Amino acid sequence: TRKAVIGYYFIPTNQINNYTETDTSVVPFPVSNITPAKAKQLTHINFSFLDINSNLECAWDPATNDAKARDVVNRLTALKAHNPSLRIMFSIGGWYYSNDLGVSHANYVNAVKTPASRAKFAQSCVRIMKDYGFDGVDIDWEYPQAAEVDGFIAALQEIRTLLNQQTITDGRQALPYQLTIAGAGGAFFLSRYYSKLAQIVAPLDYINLMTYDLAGPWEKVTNHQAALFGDAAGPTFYNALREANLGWSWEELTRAFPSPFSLTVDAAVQQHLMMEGVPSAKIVMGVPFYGRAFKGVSGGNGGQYSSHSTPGEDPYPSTDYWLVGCEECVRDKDPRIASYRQLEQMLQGNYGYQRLWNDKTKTPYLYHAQNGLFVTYDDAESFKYKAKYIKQQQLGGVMFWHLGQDNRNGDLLAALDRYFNAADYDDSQLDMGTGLRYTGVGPGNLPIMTAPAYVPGTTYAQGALVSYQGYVWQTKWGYITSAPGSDSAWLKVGRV
Amino acid sequence: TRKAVIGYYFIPTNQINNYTETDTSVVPFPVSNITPAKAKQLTHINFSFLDINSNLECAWDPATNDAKARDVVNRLTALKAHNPSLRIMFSIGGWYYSNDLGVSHANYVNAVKTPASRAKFAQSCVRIMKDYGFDGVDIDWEYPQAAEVDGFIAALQEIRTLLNQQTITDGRQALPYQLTIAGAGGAFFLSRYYSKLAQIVAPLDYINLMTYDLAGPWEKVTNHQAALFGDAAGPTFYNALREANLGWSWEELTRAFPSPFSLTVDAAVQQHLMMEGVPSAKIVMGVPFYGRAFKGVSGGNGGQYSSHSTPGEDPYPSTDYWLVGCEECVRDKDPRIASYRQLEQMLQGNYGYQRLWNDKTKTPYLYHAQNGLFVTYDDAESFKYKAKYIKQQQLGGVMFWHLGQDNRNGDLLAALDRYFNAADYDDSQLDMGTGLRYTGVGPGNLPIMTAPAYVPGTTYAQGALVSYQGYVWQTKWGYITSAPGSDSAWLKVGRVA
Ligand SMILES: CC(=O)N[C@H]1[C@H](O[C@H]2[C@H](O)[C@@H](NC(C)=O)C(=O)O[C@@H]2CO)O[C@H](CO)[C@@H](O)[C@@H]1O
Ligand SMILES: CC(=O)N[C@H]1[C@H](O[C@H]2[C@H](O)[C@@H](NC(C)=O)C(=O)O[C@@H]2CO)O[C@H](CO)[C@@H](O)[C@@H]1O
Repeated sequence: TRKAVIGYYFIPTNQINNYTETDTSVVPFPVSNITPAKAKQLTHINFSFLDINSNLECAWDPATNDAKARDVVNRLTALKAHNPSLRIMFSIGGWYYSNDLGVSHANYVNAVKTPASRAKFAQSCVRIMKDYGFDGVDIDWEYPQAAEVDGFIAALQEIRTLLNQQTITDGRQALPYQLTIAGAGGAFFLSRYYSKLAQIVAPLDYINLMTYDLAGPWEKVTNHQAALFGDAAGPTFYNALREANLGWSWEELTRAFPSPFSLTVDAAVQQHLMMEGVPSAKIVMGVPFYGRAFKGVSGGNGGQYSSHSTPGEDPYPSTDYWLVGCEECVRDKDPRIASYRQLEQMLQGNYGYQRLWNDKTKTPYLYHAQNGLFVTYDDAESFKYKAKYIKQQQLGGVMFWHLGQDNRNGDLLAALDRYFNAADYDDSQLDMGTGLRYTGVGPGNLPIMTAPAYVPGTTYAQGALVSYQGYVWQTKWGYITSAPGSDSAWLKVGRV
Repeated sequence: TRKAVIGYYFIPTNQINNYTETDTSVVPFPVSNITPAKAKQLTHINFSFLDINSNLECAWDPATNDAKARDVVNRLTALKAHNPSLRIMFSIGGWYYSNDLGVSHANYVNAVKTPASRAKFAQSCVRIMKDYGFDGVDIDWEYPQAAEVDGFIAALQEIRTLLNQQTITDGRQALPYQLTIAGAGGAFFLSRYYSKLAQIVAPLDYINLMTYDLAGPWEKVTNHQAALFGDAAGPTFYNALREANLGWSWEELTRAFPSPFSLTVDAAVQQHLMMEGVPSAKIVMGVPFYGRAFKGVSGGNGGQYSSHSTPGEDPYPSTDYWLVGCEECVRDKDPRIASYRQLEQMLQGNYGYQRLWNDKTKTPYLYHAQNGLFVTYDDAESFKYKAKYIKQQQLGGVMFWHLGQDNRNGDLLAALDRYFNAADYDDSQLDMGTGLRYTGVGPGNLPIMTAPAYVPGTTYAQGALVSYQGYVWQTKWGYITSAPGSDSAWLKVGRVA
């Protein structure tokens, strides 16, 4: 089955209100950049972002010119003429509106609080969808805290119910309306709802992992923001999932959540697969179409794993635009981020950037020896390893943030489509390397194993293996006289 | 309040049926050995053991001659004329009858299953108690598994209700009928019901901890079976409590249950004290009146912490009675265990054993350099430290297995009574040593802590401390913007005054 290629596409309200397809000075990446050929390379475009207003319903930012907005959305849905599998989804949330300290946080917390609020919200989601011509709903709340989870889940279940009814009502069996969420791609935020992953994922077509922003100026050591695998020389982190309210034993938690560990794209994926009821087909790996830059880094490793002097707060707490060659950073007043389009332009100019490659994390990085700068980003090469990983792990596809940051030629999007679908691309010999793999084991990814059936009345020594209730178990200490599941001396270690 | 001194008194069915007080080869330790002076040294005698039958009722083993049984029990209750505080309890269970593979295990499991089974079983306990003249009931089931614990708790609560009614009916308010249980003294078995300890202990007057058998030939390294404190040179074990169904986070389990740890008497007592709702006054520390022997031991360290060649299975598989001087072992056909009485005689018979002392564990041991023998046991000196620990930790008292293993003079019982009640015994200067203390901290025994109240809308750095809803909490990582209590970012580390 074809892999999903989901491109979030972010158009700030100012660009909607002053939309133009002929002045990259006002709208740097307008819809017209998405040619028929590019429309065919995508399976989904997630228009970003809608929000949740104080009436606790899905709605466009209050400052939005509703007519320009409907027009921008129409240009997107018009792309469907070139790709019958294409869906224009809309995404609600995003960091700005929904983070704990964000402008609309309260609205998310309250919208899912009651059966009544949940019903009114779910209904506004479907109404907005049908009114603007969207093909599905993506929820990007970063992130419901542990207490708000059961409500978040109920809300997704209600939306699912309404969308399924609408699909039938609209004769959309061929292209059913969909419901997805953008999920954490790092253990710290994932720990908030991890214990209920199966319930969160059940009503979704996909869970889009934000497997990026895994490094940034808010961290003391420079690092790759989307390493596929770990580099023993890089920083390691506390495994937050061992603290999730999972109700597992010390032994179970320790083998599922090694700590510290390498914060990588593979870690996030494996962490989701470890849970029962989280099918690999619904997991979508996110990739960044932008890089993060750090200043004041020292040398010796190309800028990797170095202390730095980059402000970590938002907004950028200064007027010093130190990312040499980044004119976009001047336009957006933040030298800590740059689109792949801009990065390429910086490389093409002589600004002193050396493009380096880490063969463990399988990602590129830039090093500016003169001014001590380090930029972590992704490109068509790192996408080869991620695309192969998606195939090997049988994931649903790839997602990216965000379309408008690709170069004019659409090279990043083209690469992604090529790796999954081109008849003349062959990655059979691509070597995944020796970077660190996340090795945790959980209920959802137990190894197939065989062992003698447990025999009631038998005494087992430490380390013995038996099969019982369709699982393979191992005793944690000796002289075990009770059965697996009824005696905590037994550890589930395999399946079948 | 007087410290309890609870002596289990084990007399096998065969000894009951052939009971005599003039033939030590038939009944080694008759009730006649307990004089009025000795009776005053006890607060409880736990006659061992009655069982639960297939009818799911408390009963004597069917092979028991009933007249002979009443006669032995009368000799025990007659001891009450010499001590107005003394209670002759009866204990249901024991290892033989109640272990998972024991002969009557299914009866324990089934008896506690339903309101109806529990009522019937509980009424039979009171019936047996009144019929034979006992003063209370002790349950020694080794041990209920997780799924059976709720039934076990309800059964105990039912017995409690019936005993209290019986106390009123009998006008026994001066010496109320009591209910106790013998509980595990080591983490492996304790993990079966640990999570519900408070509910199990609530209906009880005391929980008698079996803080012995912590070492034995079934273990690859020789060790003290009842070390009070740990010895860094001795073996350590995985702390099974980390696998109990507690619902605690990895950090809480890790902090509460250090691992590996030293399996000691102090560790069991502290593990019980850690749980909220378990009063120290109900905890009774057990001590053994017997030792366990190992052979094939190496020298260099008195035979301590060495590999050995001792059969670990029961029954003893051969006829090689290699514990030199232990004639009791020949009679009972097992050289792996000997009563204190016998161990004292072995030392007396000049058979080549050296009495050594571990000043970390505060326990004695025998080492036979010639034959390569190691014996772990307790004596009047190790009891001095245990008695001071009981006073220090404010425990309910001491329990011992078992009375019939003391020497003829009753020196071990007398030592215990002395340490708690003798006006001329003063342990105020007794040095408890530098042995390893167990210091786990669980959300059940948090220290009083002080920290600024939690400020919503604040972003906390890793390690920050705040007070919130009755507790002090610490962040386990950075940029915490969530409130304490709910999510996994905060660790409960203290209680707010
Ligand atoms: C670097 C960048 O473009 N930052 C913009 C930020 O993007 C966030 C997304 O909001 C969030 N959601 C998804 C699906 O990616 C995410 O996980 O990471 C990206 C990149 O950090 O979004 C805000 C608005 O919410 C923009 O103002 C930022 O410029
Ligand atoms: C060494 C000894 O005396 N062994 C006898 C054994 O004693 C067990 C108790 O059954 C059990 N209960 C209590 C309150 O102590 C225990 O925890 O350990 C002691 C000592 O190991 O009891 C059985 C009968 O159940 C006898 O056959 C053993 O000889």
